[PDB]
Amino acid sequence: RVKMHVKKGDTVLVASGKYKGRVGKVKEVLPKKYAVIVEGVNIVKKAVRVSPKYPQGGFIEKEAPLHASKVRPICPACGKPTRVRKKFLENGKKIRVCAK
Amino acid sequence: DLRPNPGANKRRKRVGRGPGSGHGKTATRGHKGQKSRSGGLKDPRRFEGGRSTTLMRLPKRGMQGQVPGEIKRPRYQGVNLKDLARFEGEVTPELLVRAGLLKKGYRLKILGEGEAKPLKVVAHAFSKSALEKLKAAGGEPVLLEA
Amino acid sequence: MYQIPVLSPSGRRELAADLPAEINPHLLWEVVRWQLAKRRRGTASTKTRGEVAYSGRKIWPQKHTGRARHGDIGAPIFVGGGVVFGPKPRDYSYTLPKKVRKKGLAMAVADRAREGKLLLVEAFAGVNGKTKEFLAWAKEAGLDGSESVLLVTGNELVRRAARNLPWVVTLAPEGLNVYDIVRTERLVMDLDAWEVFQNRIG
Amino acid sequence: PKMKTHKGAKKRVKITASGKVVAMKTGKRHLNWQKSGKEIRQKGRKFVLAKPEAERIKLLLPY
RNA sequence: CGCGGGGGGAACCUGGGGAACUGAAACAUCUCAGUACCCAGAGGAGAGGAAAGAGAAAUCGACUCCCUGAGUAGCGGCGAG
RNA sequence: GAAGCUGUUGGGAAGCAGCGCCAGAGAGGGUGAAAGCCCCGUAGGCGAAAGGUGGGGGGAUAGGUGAGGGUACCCGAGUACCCCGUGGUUCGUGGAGCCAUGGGGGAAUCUGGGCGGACCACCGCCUAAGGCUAAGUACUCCGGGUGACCGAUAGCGCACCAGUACCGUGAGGGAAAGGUGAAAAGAACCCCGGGAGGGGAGUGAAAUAGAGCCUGAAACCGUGGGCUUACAAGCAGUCACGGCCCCGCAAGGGGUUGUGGCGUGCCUAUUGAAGCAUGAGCCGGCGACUCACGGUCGUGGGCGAGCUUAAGCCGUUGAGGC
RNA sequence: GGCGGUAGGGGAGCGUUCCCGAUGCCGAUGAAGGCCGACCCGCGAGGGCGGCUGGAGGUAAGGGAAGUGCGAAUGCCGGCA
RNA sequence: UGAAAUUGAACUGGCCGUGAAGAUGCGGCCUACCCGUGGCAGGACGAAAAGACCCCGUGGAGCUUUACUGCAGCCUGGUGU
Ligand SMILES: [Mg+2]
Ligand SMILES: [Mg+2]
Ligand SMILES: [Mg+2]
Ligand SMILES: [Mg+2]
Ligand SMILES: [Mg+2]
Ligand SMILES: [Mg+2]
Ligand SMILES: [Mg+2]
Ligand SMILES: [Mg+2]
Ligand SMILES: [Mg+2]
Ligand SMILES: [Mg+2]
Ligand SMILES: [Mg+2]
Ligand SMILES: [Mg+2]
Ligand SMILES: [Mg+2]
Ligand SMILES: [Mg+2]
Ligand SMILES: [Mg+2]
Ligand SMILES: [Mg+2]
Ligand SMILES: [Mg+2]
Ligand SMILES: [Mg+2]
Ligand SMILES: [Mg+2]
Ligand SMILES: [Mg+2]
Ligand SMILES: [Mg+2]
Ligand SMILES: [Mg+2]
Ligand SMILES: [Mg+2]
Ligand SMILES: [Mg+2]
Ligand SMILES: [Mg+2]
Ligand SMILES: [Mg+2]
Ligand SMILES: [Mg+2]
Ligand SMILES: [Mg+2]
Ligand SMILES: [Mg+2]
Ligand SMILES: [Mg+2]
Ligand SMILES: [Mg+2]
Ligand SMILES: [Mg+2]
Ligand SMILES: [Mg+2]
Ligand SMILES: [Mg+2]
Ligand SMILES: [Mg+2]
Ligand SMILES: [Mg+2]
Ligand SMILES: [Mg+2]
Ligand SMILES: [Mg+2]
Ligand SMILES: [Mg+2]
Ligand SMILES: [Mg+2]
Ligand SMILES: [Mg+2]
Ligand SMILES: [Mg+2]
Ligand SMILES: [Mg+2]
Ligand SMILES: [Mg+2]
Ligand SMILES: [Mg+2]
Ligand SMILES: [Mg+2]
Ligand SMILES: [Mg+2]
Ligand SMILES: [Mg+2]
Ligand SMILES: [Mg+2]
Ligand SMILES: [Mg+2]
Ligand SMILES: [Mg+2]
Ligand SMILES: [Mg+2]
Ligand SMILES: [Mg+2]
Ligand SMILES: [Mg+2]
Ligand SMILES: [Mg+2]
Ligand SMILES: [Mg+2]
Ligand SMILES: [Mg+2]
Ligand SMILES: [Mg+2]
Ligand SMILES: [Mg+2]
Ligand SMILES: [Mg+2]
Ligand SMILES: [Mg+2]
Ligand SMILES: [Mg+2]
Ligand SMILES: [Mg+2]
Ligand SMILES: [Mg+2]
Ligand SMILES: [Mg+2]
Ligand SMILES: [Mg+2]
Ligand SMILES: [Mg+2]
Ligand SMILES: [Mg+2]
Ligand SMILES: [Mg+2]
Ligand SMILES: [Mg+2]
Ligand SMILES: [Mg+2]
Ligand SMILES: [Mg+2]
Ligand SMILES: [Mg+2]
Ligand SMILES: [Mg+2]
Ligand SMILES: [Mg+2]
Ligand SMILES: [Mg+2]
Ligand SMILES: [Mg+2]
Ligand SMILES: [Mg+2]
Ligand SMILES: [Mg+2]
Ligand SMILES: [Mg+2]
Ligand SMILES: [Mg+2]
Ligand SMILES: [Mg+2]
Ligand SMILES: [Mg+2]
Ligand SMILES: [Mg+2]
Ligand SMILES: [Mg+2]
Ligand SMILES: [Mg+2]
Ligand SMILES: [Mg+2]
Ligand SMILES: [Mg+2]
Ligand SMILES: [Mg+2]
Ligand SMILES: [Mg+2]
Ligand SMILES: [Mg+2]
Ligand SMILES: [Mg+2]
Ligand SMILES: [Mg+2]
Ligand SMILES: [Mg+2]
Ligand SMILES: [Mg+2]
Ligand SMILES: [Mg+2]
Ligand SMILES: [Mg+2]
Ligand SMILES: [Mg+2]
Ligand SMILES: [Mg+2]
Ligand SMILES: [Mg+2]
Ligand SMILES: [Mg+2]
Ligand SMILES: [Mg+2]
Ligand SMILES: [Mg+2]
Ligand SMILES: [Mg+2]
Ligand SMILES: [Mg+2]
Ligand SMILES: [Mg+2]
Ligand SMILES: [Mg+2]
Ligand SMILES: [Mg+2]
Ligand SMILES: [Mg+2]
Ligand SMILES: [Mg+2]
Ligand SMILES: [Mg+2]
Ligand SMILES: [Mg+2]
Ligand SMILES: [Mg+2]
Ligand SMILES: [Mg+2]
Ligand SMILES: [Mg+2]
Ligand SMILES: [Mg+2]
Ligand SMILES: [Mg+2]
Ligand SMILES: [Mg+2]
Ligand SMILES: [Mg+2]
Ligand SMILES: [Mg+2]
Ligand SMILES: [Mg+2]
Ligand SMILES: [Mg+2]
Ligand SMILES: [Mg+2]
Ligand SMILES: [Mg+2]
Ligand SMILES: [Mg+2]
Ligand SMILES: [Mg+2]
Ligand SMILES: [Mg+2]
Ligand SMILES: [Mg+2]
Ligand SMILES: [Mg+2]
Ligand SMILES: [Mg+2]
Ligand SMILES: [Mg+2]
Ligand SMILES: [Mg+2]
Ligand SMILES: [Mg+2]
Ligand SMILES: [Mg+2]
Ligand SMILES: [Mg+2]
Ligand SMILES: [Mg+2]
Ligand SMILES: [Mg+2]
Ligand SMILES: [Mg+2]
Ligand SMILES: [Mg+2]
Ligand SMILES: [Mg+2]
Ligand SMILES: [Mg+2]
Ligand SMILES: [Mg+2]
Ligand SMILES: [Mg+2]
Ligand SMILES: [Mg+2]
Ligand SMILES: [Mg+2]
Ligand SMILES: [Mg+2]
Ligand SMILES: [Mg+2]
Ligand SMILES: [Mg+2]
Ligand SMILES: [Mg+2]
Ligand SMILES: [Mg+2]
Ligand SMILES: [Mg+2]
Ligand SMILES: [Mg+2]
Ligand SMILES: [Mg+2]
Ligand SMILES: [Mg+2]
Ligand SMILES: [Mg+2]
Ligand SMILES: [Mg+2]
Ligand SMILES: [Mg+2]
Ligand SMILES: [Mg+2]
Ligand SMILES: [Mg+2]
Ligand SMILES: [Mg+2]
Ligand SMILES: [Mg+2]
Ligand SMILES: [Mg+2]
Ligand SMILES: [Mg+2]
Ligand SMILES: [Mg+2]
Ligand SMILES: [Mg+2]
Ligand SMILES: [Mg+2]
Ligand SMILES: [Mg+2]
Ligand SMILES: [Mg+2]
Ligand SMILES: [Mg+2]
Ligand SMILES: [Mg+2]
Ligand SMILES: [Mg+2]
Ligand SMILES: [Mg+2]
Ligand SMILES: [Mg+2]
Ligand SMILES: [Mg+2]
Ligand SMILES: [Mg+2]
Ligand SMILES: [Mg+2]
Ligand SMILES: [Mg+2]
Ligand SMILES: [Mg+2]
Ligand SMILES: [Mg+2]
Ligand SMILES: [Mg+2]
Ligand SMILES: [Mg+2]
Ligand SMILES: [Mg+2]
Ligand SMILES: [Mg+2]
Ligand SMILES: [Mg+2]
Ligand SMILES: [Mg+2]
Ligand SMILES: [Mg+2]
Repeated sequence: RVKMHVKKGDTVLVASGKYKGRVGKVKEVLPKKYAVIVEGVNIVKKAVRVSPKYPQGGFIEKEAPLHASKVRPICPACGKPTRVRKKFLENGKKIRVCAK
Repeated sequence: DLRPNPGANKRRKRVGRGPGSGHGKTATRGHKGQKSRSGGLKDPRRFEGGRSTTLMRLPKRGMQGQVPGEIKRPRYQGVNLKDLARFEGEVTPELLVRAGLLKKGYRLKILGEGEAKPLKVVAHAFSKSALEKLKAAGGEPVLLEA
Repeated sequence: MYQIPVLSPSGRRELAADLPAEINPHLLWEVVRWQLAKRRRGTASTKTRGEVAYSGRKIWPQKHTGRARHGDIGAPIFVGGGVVFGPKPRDYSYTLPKKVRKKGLAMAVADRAREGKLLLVEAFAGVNGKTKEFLAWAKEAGLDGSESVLLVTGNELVRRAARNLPWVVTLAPEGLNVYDIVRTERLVMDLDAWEVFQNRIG
Repeated sequence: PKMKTHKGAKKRVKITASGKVVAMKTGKRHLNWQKSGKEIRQKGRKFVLAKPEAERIKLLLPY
C-alpha cells in the first residue's frame, strides 16, 4: 500500500540530471522500485542476447528506469504539483490550477 | 550572556582518577602492589585482627530492650527561653513547632538561660531556673494536662 | 535592573523591575546543568557476563591441556563474552534546591534586562494564528530576525504564529526557564506573562 | 544500601556531645574475689578511647 | 441426552514442596533464603479485602500499592547478621 | 494537506549567484552532492459497511430502606478453649502473647465468646470456626514512540534463509557470514588458453568500483632500484669520522655502512635477573577499578536559627510548578 | 635555591566516544579514514601545515557525560609466519 | 602433493674468570672466509605437562572410629484407633 506516487502513464518533464528539461510520455512505471521510464535515459547494453532462445537479441540502447522523483507531470504550462479535487461523485487530480 | 561560558566557576573538576595507564597510577593501580588486594578486605571499621576487635568492652547499656519493645510514653523536648524570647505575642506548643523548634515531639519545656520576654508562655513544664526568670517579667501557665 | 521598555498602541511606556543587582554566572551554570540533566533519558544498556546468552560449562579442563585456562564463553575476556562495568539504565536527574531555581530565573531575566534585550509588550495586533501576521508585527516591534527571540505569551494564537519561525522559540508563561532564556539572544514577553513571572519571583 | 547501625556496638558505647566515644571500664564483673576497694571503685567509672574511637563512630552514624 | 474439563502461553501471580555454595574470615545454632529449583492452579493479572482489626489516642475504621515512619522498635552463637 | 524558477561549477546540484514564495507545516526520510517551497511526509484536520472494545453518557431490571414494648427461639463444632509437637511475625524458648495447626481432652449462643505480649483485676476494643467483590498494583509474547544506547570482534546467540551448519546416544551445546555502481550501463566482439585467467574493445565521474567488487591499515610473500657485506666475535643500538648514492644556489639535509669508542633484551616476581627464574611466534581488533543506595572528609555554590522536601498532583511532550 | 627514584600521596595536561553550542558553520574547487614529510608550534601525550589516496561526511571557542588510551593476563577472535 | 610441536628478537664459537652461586650474549684470552647436504646426540639448565614428591591454604574430596552433632533404622513408656 501507499507505494503509489506521482503520475501514471502520460506526459512528464524530466528535472533529473543528464536529461533535465527533456520531455516525453511515460511508457512504464515500476512502483516496486519507485521509478518510471520516459524516453530520456538510454544506456548501451552491448549484451549479445538476454535469454538463450533467439539467436540475435540486440545491442539495444533502451531506456533506463528513471527514479520517479526526477519527473514531474505537466499541463497547459510547465508542470505543477498535483492537487486532488473530488468531483460530485469521484475524484481526479487538478494540477496547481487546472484539471487532469 | 550566552550558552558559551556559563562554564562551572573554576572549581569542580570532575576529574576522577584513572589508574588504567602507563604513568600516573599504573600496573598495580591505585595503592596496591601486594595481595589481599583482590575482591576486598575484611572490614575494618570494627572487625579485625581476628582476635577480639575491641568488643572486649561491655554493655552497661542495661535496659537494652524488651520483647514487645519500645514502651510508649510522653517525650519532653526543651526549648531554651532565649530562643523563645526571640519572637513575641504569646507562645504556645503549636507556635513554637510552627516556627522552628519542637517538631511535634509534642511535649514543650521552656528552660535554660537567656532573658525572658514579658509575654505569656504556655508550656508542659518549666525549669526551676526558667520559671523565675520569666516570673520576674511576665505570665506563665502550665500544660493542658493529658 | 529597572529600565524595562514596555510596548503598547499608546506608544512606548516604561516599567520598573525588582530584578537582582548582580548576576552569578556559576548559578546559571548550576541551573542549566540541572535542566539538561533531568531531560537526560536513561537508556543505555549492556549485558553482564550473567545476562549474556551462553552456557555455564567449563570450556575445557584447566590442567594438562596446554591451552590457557577458562570457565565459559560468558567471561568478559572472550570476544562475544559479557561486558564489564558497561552502562545500565539510570536516572540522571536530581533535585536542585528551589531557592536556586528562582535565583536563576531572576538573574537570567535580569541579565537580559541589563543588556536591554528584555522587552515586555501587550500590543499583539497580529492576532489570528498566521505567521505572516506576527512576522509583520515583529517588524514594528524591532524584532526582524537578526537575533534569536524567546517569545513568551499566554495566547496560543500568538504562539501558533511565531511558532514555526526558525529564530523564535514559543513558550507559555509557566514554561519560563533559564536554559531557554539563555539560549535566545532576546527575551520578549506578554504583560500577563511578565506578571505571572513576578508571581513566581518579584 | 543504607548502612546498618551495628547494634552490638550501640549496646555498649555512647557518643559524647563533643564527638568523643565513651565506654564502660573492663575488669570488674568476675576476676573479682577480693580486688582492692581502689580497684573496683575505679572500674566503676567510664572512659574514652582515641583511635578505635574513630573506628566505632563509623559503625553508628545514623545514630 | 445436556453443559463443563483435558492442552498451550515470555515474564508476572497464588498455593503445595524446598536446597547448597557462600557469610560467620574454621564450624554445628545462625546466614545465603523460604531465595534456586520441582509441582498444581489463576488470568489479563494474580493474591488480599470489610475487622473476633489495630493499640493507647475515652483515637482509627475493608483490601492493595507508593512515600515516610526506620536501619527505629526489636530479634541475634547479642557474632556474623 | 501550503509555498520556486532561472543562471552557474559539475558525471549528477539539493551547492554558489539572482530574484521570489508558504508557514497552525523550517519533525524526519528520499531524489546522481548539501531542498520549508521536487518527491514521501510534517502542522491542522477527515474517516468505517464489518469485527472488536466500551457507564464514559443515557435507560431498565435484580436488590435494597422505619419506631416502640414484650418473649429468650437463633446468631457457623470435634470449633473455641487448655495441653503436647511445630510454622508464621522483628521474636532463635525468651517473662512469649497474637495468627496458623499435626496429636489428646473438649464448651457456650450475648449473663455468649476472642483480643489489648505470661498471669490476675479494672477499664477498653472486637464478634471466630460459610462465601463473594471493581479500581489503585505486578509483567512485556505482542504493536507504537523515544534515546549525551550499539554500529557488524559492537548491538539479542542470529542485521545475512540461525536456534540453523556443525558437535553430542541424549538432555544439551551452538558458529561463522552485512556494503559494485546514480544507474547494470555487469563488459558485445576480437586475441592467447582445454578451461580458469588474462590482453584489447566497450559502459562509467571513477573499473587499484569488475562482481564476497566502497575505504583497504599491519604481520606476511614478491619484482625493480639505491647503498652495503665472503679474516669476521654478536641485545644488534648508540657516539664520532670517512666513502658512496639522492635532494639543494648555497650552507645544509636525506639514505646506506667501513673503521673507531661504548653497551647484559621487555614484563613479571624478587634480598638479588641478561639471566640457564615467569610470560610472549608476529600483526590487527576484544580486554580489567564502575554503578546504586548509605557513610565520611575535602571542595563550588544557595539559604541560615534554620535548611530541604518524598511519594504524589497540575503542567509540558526535551518547561516548570505545587 | 631545589629538581635520581620502586611501593605510594599530590598537581597539571594530551587524545578517543557522546551531548548543549546547531534551523549554525566546514564540505566535491573534496567530509571521515588511509598513505607520506628532512616543515611549524608543544618539555610531553599531542597539535598544525603540505603532497598522494579517499568519495560523504565533519563539527570550533566555551562547557557538559563516559563502555575513554594495551605489549604482555600459558588472555579472547582472526590473519599470516 | 606437502604437515607438527616449538618460536621475545638474533648478526647464536673455545678456554679461564665471572655473575642469582652450571654464560653464544659481561671480562680477558684463544680460534674462526660465506652458504649448504648427509650423519651424531654433549650443550642451548633442549620439547612436552602452571611438579605428582615436599611444604603452605584456617582449599577439596574418598575412607575409619569407643572424635562432635545430627538423621534412617530399631527398642520403649504414655495415649488415639
Ligand atoms: Mg496520466
Ligand atoms: Mg551482436
Ligand atoms: Mg513546456
Ligand atoms: Mg583504564
Ligand atoms: Mg600521578
Ligand atoms: Mg608512582
Ligand atoms: Mg607505575
Ligand atoms: Mg602482580
Ligand atoms: Mg567485601
Ligand atoms: Mg559486664
Ligand atoms: Mg533503647
Ligand atoms: Mg528575671
Ligand atoms: Mg526605567
Ligand atoms: Mg556569588
Ligand atoms: Mg545458548
Ligand atoms: Mg542459554
Ligand atoms: Mg550463564
Ligand atoms: Mg556448573
Ligand atoms: Mg593444573
Ligand atoms: Mg604451549
Ligand atoms: Mg573464562
Ligand atoms: Mg563459572
Ligand atoms: Mg563468537
Ligand atoms: Mg557472536
Ligand atoms: Mg555481546
Ligand atoms: Mg542598556
Ligand atoms: Mg544585530
Ligand atoms: Mg554536636
Ligand atoms: Mg547530636
Ligand atoms: Mg562536632
Ligand atoms: Mg571482670
Ligand atoms: Mg561505688
Ligand atoms: Mg534518624
Ligand atoms: Mg446442560
Ligand atoms: Mg479454562
Ligand atoms: Mg490453563
Ligand atoms: Mg510457598
Ligand atoms: Mg508448602
Ligand atoms: Mg560448608
Ligand atoms: Mg572450612
Ligand atoms: Mg530464614
Ligand atoms: Mg515460593
Ligand atoms: Mg490435581
Ligand atoms: Mg495448566
Ligand atoms: Mg483482581
Ligand atoms: Mg478470593
Ligand atoms: Mg461479616
Ligand atoms: Mg507538498
Ligand atoms: Mg533555492
Ligand atoms: Mg551562460
Ligand atoms: Mg564560475
Ligand atoms: Mg555542464
Ligand atoms: Mg537547478
Ligand atoms: Mg560553498
Ligand atoms: Mg502566496
Ligand atoms: Mg520517528
Ligand atoms: Mg545546507
Ligand atoms: Mg533533506
Ligand atoms: Mg492527524
Ligand atoms: Mg459510529
Ligand atoms: Mg454502522
Ligand atoms: Mg471502565
Ligand atoms: Mg423491589
Ligand atoms: Mg420500607
Ligand atoms: Mg424486639
Ligand atoms: Mg438462647
Ligand atoms: Mg460445617
Ligand atoms: Mg460436632
Ligand atoms: Mg451450635
Ligand atoms: Mg461430639
Ligand atoms: Mg484438635
Ligand atoms: Mg470460646
Ligand atoms: Mg488463647
Ligand atoms: Mg501430644
Ligand atoms: Mg514433649
Ligand atoms: Mg502450641
Ligand atoms: Mg514452612
Ligand atoms: Mg519461630
Ligand atoms: Mg527477622
Ligand atoms: Mg526466627
Ligand atoms: Mg514464638
Ligand atoms: Mg491458638
Ligand atoms: Mg490441633
Ligand atoms: Mg483466638
Ligand atoms: Mg489487640
Ligand atoms: Mg497487657
Ligand atoms: Mg480489638
Ligand atoms: Mg466478624
Ligand atoms: Mg460467629
Ligand atoms: Mg462472617
Ligand atoms: Mg467474612
Ligand atoms: Mg473469611
Ligand atoms: Mg478477587
Ligand atoms: Mg508501573
Ligand atoms: Mg518495542
Ligand atoms: Mg519503536
Ligand atoms: Mg527514538
Ligand atoms: Mg542517537
Ligand atoms: Mg562480521
Ligand atoms: Mg555478530
Ligand atoms: Mg568494517
Ligand atoms: Mg569478524
Ligand atoms: Mg530476541
Ligand atoms: Mg529474529
Ligand atoms: Mg538455509
Ligand atoms: Mg534467518
Ligand atoms: Mg541467519
Ligand atoms: Mg547460515
Ligand atoms: Mg545452514
Ligand atoms: Mg555425529
Ligand atoms: Mg548425532
Ligand atoms: Mg569464530
Ligand atoms: Mg551468508
Ligand atoms: Mg538488465
Ligand atoms: Mg576482458
Ligand atoms: Mg572469431
Ligand atoms: Mg583455442
Ligand atoms: Mg576457442
Ligand atoms: Mg574470466
Ligand atoms: Mg575470458
Ligand atoms: Mg582494455
Ligand atoms: Mg569512457
Ligand atoms: Mg568531478
Ligand atoms: Mg574508487
Ligand atoms: Mg574474489
Ligand atoms: Mg559508496
Ligand atoms: Mg630484491
Ligand atoms: Mg638486487
Ligand atoms: Mg634510487
Ligand atoms: Mg644495486
Ligand atoms: Mg662482524
Ligand atoms: Mg658500532
Ligand atoms: Mg645526487
Ligand atoms: Mg629546488
Ligand atoms: Mg656562501
Ligand atoms: Mg635520500
Ligand atoms: Mg657497565
Ligand atoms: Mg616468582
Ligand atoms: Mg623467588
Ligand atoms: Mg621489593
Ligand atoms: Mg637466554
Ligand atoms: Mg624453570
Ligand atoms: Mg626468560
Ligand atoms: Mg612462579
Ligand atoms: Mg610475565
Ligand atoms: Mg616457552
Ligand atoms: Mg602455538
Ligand atoms: Mg594488539
Ligand atoms: Mg554553604
Ligand atoms: Mg510527564
Ligand atoms: Mg634554576
Ligand atoms: Mg622527579
Ligand atoms: Mg589530578
Ligand atoms: Mg561550504
Ligand atoms: Mg582549487
Ligand atoms: Mg568521527
Ligand atoms: Mg563519528
Ligand atoms: Mg594532511
Ligand atoms: Mg567541544
Ligand atoms: Mg574498559
Ligand atoms: Mg604493561
Ligand atoms: Mg595478545
Ligand atoms: Mg591462529
Ligand atoms: Mg591465535
Ligand atoms: Mg602454520
Ligand atoms: Mg657457525
Ligand atoms: Mg666470551
Ligand atoms: Mg651459540
Ligand atoms: Mg660490561
Ligand atoms: Mg667475550
Ligand atoms: Mg646438518
Ligand atoms: Mg634434500
Ligand atoms: Mg644435543
Ligand atoms: Mg638418533
Ligand atoms: Mg644456542
Ligand atoms: Mg639434554
Ligand atoms: Mg605449581
Ligand atoms: Mg583449623
Ligand atoms: Mg575443611
Ligand atoms: Mg570432606
Ligand atoms: Mg560406648
Ligand atoms: Mg563399645
Ligand atoms: Mg537422637
Ligand atoms: Mg512409640
Ligand atoms: Mg508405643
Ligand atoms: Mg499400645
